[PDB]
Amino acid sequence: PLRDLDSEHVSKIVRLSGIIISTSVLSSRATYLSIMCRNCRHTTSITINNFNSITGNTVSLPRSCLSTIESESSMANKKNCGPDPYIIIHESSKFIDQQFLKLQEIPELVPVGEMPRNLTMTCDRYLTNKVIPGTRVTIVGIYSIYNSKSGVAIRTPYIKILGIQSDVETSSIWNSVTMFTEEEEEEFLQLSRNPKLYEILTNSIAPSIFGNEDIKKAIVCLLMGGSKKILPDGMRLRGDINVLLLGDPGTAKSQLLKFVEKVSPIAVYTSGKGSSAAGLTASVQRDPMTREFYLEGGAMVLADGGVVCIDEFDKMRDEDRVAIHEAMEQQTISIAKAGITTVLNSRTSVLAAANPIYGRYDDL
Amino acid sequence: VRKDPITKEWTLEGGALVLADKGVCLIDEFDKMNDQDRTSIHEAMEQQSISISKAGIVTTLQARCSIIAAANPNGGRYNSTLPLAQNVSLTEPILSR
Amino acid sequence: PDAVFGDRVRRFQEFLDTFTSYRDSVRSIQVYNSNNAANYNDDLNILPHRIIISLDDLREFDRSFWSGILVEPAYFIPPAEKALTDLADSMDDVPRHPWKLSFKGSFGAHALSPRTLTAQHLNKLVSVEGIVTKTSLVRPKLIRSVHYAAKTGRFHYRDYTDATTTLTTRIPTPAIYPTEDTEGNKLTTEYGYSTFIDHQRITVQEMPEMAPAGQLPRSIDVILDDDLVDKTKPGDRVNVVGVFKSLGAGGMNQSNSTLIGFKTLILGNTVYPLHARSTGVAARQMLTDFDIRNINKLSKKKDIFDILSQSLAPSIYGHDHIKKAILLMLMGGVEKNLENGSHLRGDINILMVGDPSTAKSQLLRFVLNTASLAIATTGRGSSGVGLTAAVTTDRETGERRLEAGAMVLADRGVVCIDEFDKMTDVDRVAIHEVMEQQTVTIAKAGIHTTLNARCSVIAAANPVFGQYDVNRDPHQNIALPDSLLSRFDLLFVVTDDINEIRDRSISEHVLRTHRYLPPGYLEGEPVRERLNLSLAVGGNYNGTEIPKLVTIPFLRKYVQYAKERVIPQLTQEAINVIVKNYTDLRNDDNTKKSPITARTLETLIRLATAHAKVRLSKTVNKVDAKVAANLLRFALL
Amino acid sequence: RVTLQEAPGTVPPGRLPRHREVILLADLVDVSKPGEEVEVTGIYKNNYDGNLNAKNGFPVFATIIEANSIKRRVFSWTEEEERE
Amino acid sequence: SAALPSIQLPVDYNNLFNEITDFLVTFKQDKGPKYMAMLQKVANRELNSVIIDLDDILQYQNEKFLQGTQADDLVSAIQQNANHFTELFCRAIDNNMPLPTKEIDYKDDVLDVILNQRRLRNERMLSDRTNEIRSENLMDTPPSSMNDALREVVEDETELFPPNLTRRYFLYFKPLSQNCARRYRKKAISSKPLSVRQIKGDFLGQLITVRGIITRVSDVKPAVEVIAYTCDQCGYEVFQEVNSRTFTPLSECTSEECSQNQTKGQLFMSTRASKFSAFQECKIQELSQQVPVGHIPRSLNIHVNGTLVRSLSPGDIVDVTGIFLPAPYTGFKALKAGLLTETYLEAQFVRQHKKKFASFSLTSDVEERVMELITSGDVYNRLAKSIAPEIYGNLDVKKALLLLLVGGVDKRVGDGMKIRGDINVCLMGDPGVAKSQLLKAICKISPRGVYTTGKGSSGVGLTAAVMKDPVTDEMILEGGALVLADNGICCIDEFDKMDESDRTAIHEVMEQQTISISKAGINTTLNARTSILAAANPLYGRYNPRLSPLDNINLPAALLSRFDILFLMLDIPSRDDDEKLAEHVTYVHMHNKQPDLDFTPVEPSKMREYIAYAKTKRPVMSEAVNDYVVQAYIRLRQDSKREMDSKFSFGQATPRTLLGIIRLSQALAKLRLADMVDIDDVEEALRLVRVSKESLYQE
Amino acid sequence: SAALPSIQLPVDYNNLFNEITDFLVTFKQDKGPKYMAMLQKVANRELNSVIIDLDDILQYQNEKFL
Ligand SMILES: Nc1ncnc2c1ncn2[C@@H]1O[C@H](COP(=O)(O)OP(=O)(O)OP(O)(O)=S)[C@@H](O)[C@H]1O
Ligand SMILES: Nc1ncnc2c1ncn2[C@@H]1O[C@H](COP(=O)(O)OP(=O)(O)OP(O)(O)=S)[C@@H](O)[C@H]1O
Ligand SMILES: Nc1ncnc2c1ncn2[C@@H]1O[C@H](COP(=O)(O)OP(=O)(O)O)[C@@H](O)[C@H]1O
Ligand SMILES: [Mg+2]
Ligand SMILES: [Mg+2]
Ligand SMILES: [Mg+2]
Ligand SMILES: [Zn+2]
Ligand SMILES: [Zn+2]
Repeated sequence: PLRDLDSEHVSKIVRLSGIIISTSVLSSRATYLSIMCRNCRHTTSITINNFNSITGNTVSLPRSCLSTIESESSMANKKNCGPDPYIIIHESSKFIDQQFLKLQEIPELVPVGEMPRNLTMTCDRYLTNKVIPGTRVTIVGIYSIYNSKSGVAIRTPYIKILGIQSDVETSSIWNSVTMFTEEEEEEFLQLSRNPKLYEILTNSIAPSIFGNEDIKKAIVCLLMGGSKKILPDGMRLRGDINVLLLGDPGTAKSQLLKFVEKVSPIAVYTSGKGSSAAGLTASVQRDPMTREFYLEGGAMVLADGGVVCIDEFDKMRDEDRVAIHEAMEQQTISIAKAGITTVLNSRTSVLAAANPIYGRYDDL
Repeated sequence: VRKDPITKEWTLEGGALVLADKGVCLIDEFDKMNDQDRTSIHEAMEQQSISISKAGIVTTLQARCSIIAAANPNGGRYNSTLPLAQNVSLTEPILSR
Repeated sequence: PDAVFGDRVRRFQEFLDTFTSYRDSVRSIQVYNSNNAANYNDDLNILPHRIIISLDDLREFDRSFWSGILVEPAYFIPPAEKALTDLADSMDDVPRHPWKLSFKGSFGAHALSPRTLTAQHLNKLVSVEGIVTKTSLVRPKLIRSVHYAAKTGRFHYRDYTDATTTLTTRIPTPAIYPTEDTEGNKLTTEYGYSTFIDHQRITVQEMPEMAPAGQLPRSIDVILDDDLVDKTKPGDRVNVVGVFKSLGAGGMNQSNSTLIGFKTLILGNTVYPLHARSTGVAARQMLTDFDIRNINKLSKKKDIFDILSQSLAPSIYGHDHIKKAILLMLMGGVEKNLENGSHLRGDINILMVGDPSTAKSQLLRFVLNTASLAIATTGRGSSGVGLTAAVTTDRETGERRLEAGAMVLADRGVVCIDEFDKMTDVDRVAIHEVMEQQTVTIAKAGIHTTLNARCSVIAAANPVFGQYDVNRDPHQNIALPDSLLSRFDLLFVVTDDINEIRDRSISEHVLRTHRYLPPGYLEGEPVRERLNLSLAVGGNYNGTEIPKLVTIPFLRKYVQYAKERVIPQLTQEAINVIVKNYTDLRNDDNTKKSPITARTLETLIRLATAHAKVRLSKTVNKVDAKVAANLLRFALL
Repeated sequence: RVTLQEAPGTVPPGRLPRHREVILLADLVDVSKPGEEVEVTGIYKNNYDGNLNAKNGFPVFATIIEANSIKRRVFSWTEEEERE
Repeated sequence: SAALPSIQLPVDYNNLFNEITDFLVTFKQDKGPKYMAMLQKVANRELNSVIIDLDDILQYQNEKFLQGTQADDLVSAIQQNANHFTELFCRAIDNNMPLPTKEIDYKDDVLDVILNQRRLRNERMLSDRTNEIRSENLMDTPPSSMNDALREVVEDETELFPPNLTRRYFLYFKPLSQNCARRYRKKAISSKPLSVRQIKGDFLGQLITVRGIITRVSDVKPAVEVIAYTCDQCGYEVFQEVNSRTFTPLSECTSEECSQNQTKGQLFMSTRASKFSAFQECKIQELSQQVPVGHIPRSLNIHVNGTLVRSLSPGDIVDVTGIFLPAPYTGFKALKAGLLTETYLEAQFVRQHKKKFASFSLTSDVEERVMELITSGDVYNRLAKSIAPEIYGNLDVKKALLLLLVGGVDKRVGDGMKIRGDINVCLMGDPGVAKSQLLKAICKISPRGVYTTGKGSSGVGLTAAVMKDPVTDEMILEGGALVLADNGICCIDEFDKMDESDRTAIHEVMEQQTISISKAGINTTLNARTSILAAANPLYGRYNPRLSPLDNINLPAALLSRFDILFLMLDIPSRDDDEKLAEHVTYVHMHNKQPDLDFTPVEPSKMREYIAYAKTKRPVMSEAVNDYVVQAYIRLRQDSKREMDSKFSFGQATPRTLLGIIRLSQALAKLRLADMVDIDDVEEALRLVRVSKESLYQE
Repeated sequence: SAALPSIQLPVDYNNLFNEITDFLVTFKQDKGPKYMAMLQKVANRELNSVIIDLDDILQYQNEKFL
């Protein structure tokens, strides 16, 4: 665990799990750099194969010119080039990417009145841009030290990442895979010729739910969706199907929504008023450290190409009402803030659930 | 997702529902709750999880927690002539859970 | 002198001699500058000294030199620039600033994103598409300072360079600003003889359309020089072609000792403001001579108004008068600016109210897709500061700046409002000034200014009861203030009346509309969505070059040519008709959906003027007045 | 580094609870969770800082307690506990 | 050496300086030369600024070209490098400076007596050194050559006060007019107004003109140009120049006596002996006509030094001509690439598009225009109908708008209470009666007008806001629209859709002409002498005769009583009036001009100067007209009592109605340019009050 | 870089090396080639110095010209 990291693990390989707060921008570190003296014009190359250092230059430019110590020329033309006389020739130097990640212990197992502790991690080369913030990862890495300029000799620990394992992979457009192997192709083709295919796909939809066969047929049709059309005049016809299930409490509509969230390749289950801290539709908020407009989140946009299961669909804000309307026909959300103007994709099928007023339904 | 004003460090607080995972959450004064806390309780009893999309963090936290809540009836007294839903400001889906 | 430099200069001489388009582009720039200078001498604008180079033609000419520009631009771009300068000076002997280069074409793996840019693309020519978020103030940078010595009466100069102005790193020699000559005499700075080059910093972020939906966005910095400044504003979608370069030492000296890393930015060579949907860049299309002749051939037909209108949205059945109104809105009338400063509208505003599922949102999306500068808003989603303007704080100067809302960004364009009836009251008061005075006046804490919001507003609304009732008067049906209705030139009540033959026409039209494939697509293959970005310069399916129905891409060119070319003027034969119909409409006994105020009169004028743009006529005739009148009558009765 | 205040039960009426700062060494780390009454034996000494305190204008030092021992003033069942 | 190489420029500063001297002596516009009368007034301490006209220099070069002699292009040399030509002119002016006719006295400025003492002290140094060198008698021997050599050695060995420490005048550049350039085939970049976008880095060092609105004006502060120090050890005064925003003070004495001596004296600052400039920093923003499509307006910094201070105020359309000069870089050190520089405009000339009413002076050229407008007759109707010539009808509305522009007489009593003289006019009417066009016209005509939409300005956007000025580094109060319209007209469009905060602020403004703020930042009162023109709709957006006029004018009785004139602008359909309205509007749309050719509408500048001259008047009332006003007031109150129960009530008669009648009568007397209020003025005032409400509603 | 620039020289060492190789294997003054016999003597440790005759190279160039 993150709390059992002691001073016995320093400069050792440790395997440790948690969740990721933030992924920093990619900094450019130097692997091979060519240098040339200011007035001596001595050309030299420094190759670097160690990039684990943080807050400090473990390999820097030489303090003095190397022409005198090498004695490369027999002519050997008191002359001093000066302190730090080398200039990096950038169009002949080679660079790699480096990233700062921030890892917290999981908030499920934290002391009740205490701050969750966190560590900074550094990754490089092909370990960068492999994980998004919020994913749960176990990471193998060197538990190392940097000095930051609270105790006469106190050092800040960090992790040099040697490997990242993703326990669970989030579902999104960019994380979706379109590659298929020939065995899965053959299995799907063999499945498609079954004459009772409709019956078995309806039976596979929530086998623990008694009845509601027409609802399960509707759910299969929603999962497939229809053909989308783009016409020469530019207006588009949508293929996604939006199904409302409204009825008495205790009729397993929420369980149908949950099963649709489980079976869909991309899905999000939210309430009519959103989530605890995840909005519905689309939220545009200012960036934390640079104060720039960006898309904060939202159920209808994270579930692009998927299904949003809106439980308690009748209780909903007026913002979310108009955004849901525009997303159900147009499959787009139009954002016109004071600084940002965009029309962003919301290609999502909506499966909504509702409980009518006065408790049970009234036939009158 | 809260940034300390002095430390300038972003931390992810799961809240009392995620923090009570595999345990019990005790919510005193369940009636005069605000809207965001009601939504958090609704999600924590429906999905037994809490989904966050804040500050670049989009994830779900397990909230498999039992809830022992305490509430006062409307007007300061229970009226036995009216049924339960009219004595409490809680709506039907949260009362049914 | 370097041998490989001269070899590459000669190779670019051969490339420029092979393709004469760059040669006579240089010719056209030089003769434009020469005639402007001669007109200044006898009785203005100066084109920059840079040439757009196609990378595909270079790839066809020399693969090695093309790969040299793409992969090692520091060793290949300066020889090409010197070659272009020598070519320009070869023909400039008969009639001083060195010539620059810019690049277009396919970049292959170098067409990247601010997220996709990593350190493997450093010291390479990259084409990055994105959105401009921050634009620094255009600051002059001293290149050569000129000084005067009064004791000896002589002029000196000193040149200044930095690592940004060159692609190839040289020895940094910091020459201080001379306040004293070699003999010890005081120097006076001669401003006006010193040279200053405009410098700009912009920040290019990944587009919100192509960004991951929950992650923080990635951004890059781009440096621009004199001819490339002020080509962007914040909120634009852009394509920046430039060299991705690292500068300084990333803490590897003793004085620096920090982990900013090596600072990375883009030396901008080319800036293309891309047009995107619901953005601030207006779509512009190059009008060839053949297309101009085609437009003039359309304009001579008597049926011209009914082809361009019916060719708007052929996949929507009916709503023909709405198509006519949308076409006239796209033409946009003529704006009058009186001599005392008073202002008269030209823009046409359309409101559609009626039953649900009646092609209102689809028509709004069509106007968003086909107009040059349409911006889409919804009712609750954007607010009074969202549509008009807001105030923010600058980090550098520390003073408050403005952020432009939907109306200001859509100046000389269209604002497409969906769910118009769900606006807040303060938003409605904000709309009142925009729809008539065509301006936004903001008086905040310390900021008092007027922004130009000359917009055409097309809006979709629902009745308060969810359905339109014929027996009930429209005042309670629309339930909107009469000032707002007077702002809108044409109000259309769309009713979903149920008729058997009409429903059969609806069904046949829709089912024939749902049976379409694009060319080059198989029967079962799903259609792929490609995001539409267009460069800004300066039910029958088989519509190909005006057989019966006009294509949308040619409709765009017709609209652009009509707006740019013809500015029609009224004459007495149209004025008599307009006056007679306005007098009849003011004193008619028939109940009407919209009240008849003075605005309606100018509405007629604008509508008539709009029809004169359809015919490409410099004169507004009687037929234009009559078609304006009977388009207004259908909307009113 | 652990901040310790006087227990609120034992403070005299008008006085605020004083606080000191305690440094826990290698084996004593993560022993006392916050919110519990604990008793620390340790050496009371001065924390040295550069140029003292400019705000006070007096040569005033801050004090720390280097903990020698920590004593607390558990859902573990043994082999007898499960039989019980 | 080649480390500081040299280039050859066409400019030569010797022949241009000789041309400057010849121009200063021999220019005569057509007592004696212009710039020797001007320097005579400067020397007599009757003039503080020397304004050099580029029209004068162009004309001078023109008669030199006509005489046949060769003259350099001094105007283009100024327009390219004006910063050097400032001290070139200053040196030439100090070369031939007339002696003052009037002796110095005790009613004279402190800087002037310091300058006189400096000149006398320099003369004493020259005389004493001449006497010592002559008494030395080195050679004991050509008297004129000996005197010349002795003068040259005296002037090279003595340290005098420099000329810069002896200027009592500030020198500025007036740009050449466009018309004078049109006469003489000259094309100058200085004359043409640029926007902030059009001012690029290629204009640095040039005399250029920028057109725009002033958004911010700093307070006048003393910016030190040269610092004076006294040394007790040697008695010298040591002056160090300052050309930057910050300086380091001098500690040890740098005079020759202390430089040679082993013991160094200590310098003490002497603020009376040091040279300061009145310094202001202003922000200029380009007009909405100059902002391109889809862009946000930007700003430029204007530096005002010397006499030209307090000539720029926020809310002014202005052409500012000045030298475009660079400044050291302000910003982050990481974001700079090379020698980045900030920019500013050292102001030389200011031209106001709208001239202030308090700045009006009865000059010679104004009088013939005013007398021409008087002799044309019927100036009340002529100025009324020419306010918005392309808005048909509404003659009485435009008449009361003219009275709004002129206003009445502000009254002060020795008891201390004040009665305002400004008139407040409300236009409430049906949509499409062109009342927003009237608001735009009125506060585009008025020099200090502000147009405001009801929800476009919040509570903080009307009264006040506390915020920091960094140039003077102090926490100042910046007012809203009611401060920018002080001694002007505040146009408040869409009056009925406002919040209660702005209603209360305007409620206090229309009576006490102040705003009182008692908040967590400030406890103050601030003057706002605005005349308020409001535009509004009825309750349902349309007037309906079923309810009372008070009912559908959803307006409280107090704020109704504060308005002197409220116009019901009803859109009543008719066959005849709609014909004429349509003909008017179609003519304006076709010809871009007013229909009626029977009258010439009066130009906005002509109306502005006539209204200023009318506002100079302070008419009074005699006993007979007071008695008529009293009788009219009595009958008005009895009529309002009688009609109170009926549905035709517009309210209840008020002493504020009496004061409004008095103010309208005083404004009408001001339009006649009379010191007396006549019976016909009160006749017109009562007629206007009656036609504002009763006439259109009864029809 | 520009600190060590380049010039173009008429000498080309690749074709000159090929000419040297051909001259060594094909020169026959008038057993077999001359310098091949010399290199056989060197390889047999009977000759220690190889003398390159420039009249031989001139004759080789002239016969290739012929
Ligand atoms: N027909 C059914 N077959 C199987 N399980 C069922 C059935 N009806 C209800 N259940 C179960 O009983 C519970 C009912 O919960 P849900 O009905 O899903 O809640 P809901 O009432 O539909 O949603 P509300 O109206 O917001 S309380 C679940 O645990 C279901 O698994
Ligand atoms: N009497 C008139 N003469 C000339 N043009 C007029 C007249 N009345 C209205 N108009 C025209 O009709 C329009 C009126 O616009 P506005 O100035 O907004 O009128 P309004 O009374 O302010 O409307 P609101 O904002 O609902 S009170 C303009 O285009 C005017 O040119
Ligand atoms: N006249 C019409 N012709 C063809 N399709 C129509 C027509 N009216 C409505 N539709 C269809 O109905 C769907 C509903 O969208 P829309 O009618 O725009 O919603 P709303 O009317 O609520 O704005 C659209 O997908 C559109 O294809
Ligand atoms: Mg449920
Ligand atoms: Mg719709
Ligand atoms: Mg108006
Ligand atoms: Zn060296
Ligand atoms: Zn001294």
